[PDB]
Amino acid sequence: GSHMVERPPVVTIMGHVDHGKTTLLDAIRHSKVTEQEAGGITQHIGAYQVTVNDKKITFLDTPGHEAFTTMRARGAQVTDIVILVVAADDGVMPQTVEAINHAKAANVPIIVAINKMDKPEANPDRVMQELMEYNLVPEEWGGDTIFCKLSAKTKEGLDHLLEMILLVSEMEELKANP
Repeated sequence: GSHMVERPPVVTIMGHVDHGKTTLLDAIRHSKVTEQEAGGITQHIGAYQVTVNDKKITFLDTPGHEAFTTMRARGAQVTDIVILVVAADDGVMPQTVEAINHAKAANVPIIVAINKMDKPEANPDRVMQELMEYNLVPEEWGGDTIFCKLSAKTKEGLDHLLEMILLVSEMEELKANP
C-alpha cells in the first residue's frame, strides 16, 4: 500500500533464455499500452512499463549489484515480483533455480510461466513438482507459487499472465495465500 510508501512493483521476469522469457516481452511488445521509450532488444533499454488496469507493471530490474534486489536490506522489504518462466517439458533449468533460490528468500511470491503450453500439455504436474522441489508449492497446492500455464504466441496465456500478476498486487495487500 501507499501508507508505508507505495514502492514501485518491479515485476522482474526471470527463468532462462530458452524457456522463452524473450517471447514474453516480445509478445507483450505486440500488446503494449504505455511503455517507456523503446521496447526493443538493445542493451540501452528493452523492457518497459505496462498500464493494464492502470497498475504500474515495471518489467525487468536494473542489475547494479545483485539481480533481483541487492542482498543487503531487511529494513526495507521491496515489492519485487519474481516471474519465473518455464517451457512445456523443460521444467527448471539452472537459471530457473539460481533466480528462485535468490528470489524466494525475500519473502516474495514467484510466478511460473509455463511457455509452450499452447499444446495439449507436456507435463504440468511433473514440472510443477520441480518447482515445489525448490519448495515452490503452487497456489493450486497452497504454497506461494503462481502457475501460469500460458502461451505468448497464441496470445492466450499472455493475457492470463498479467491476470495473475495483478492478482498478486491484490492479494499481497491483504495476506497473500493464507
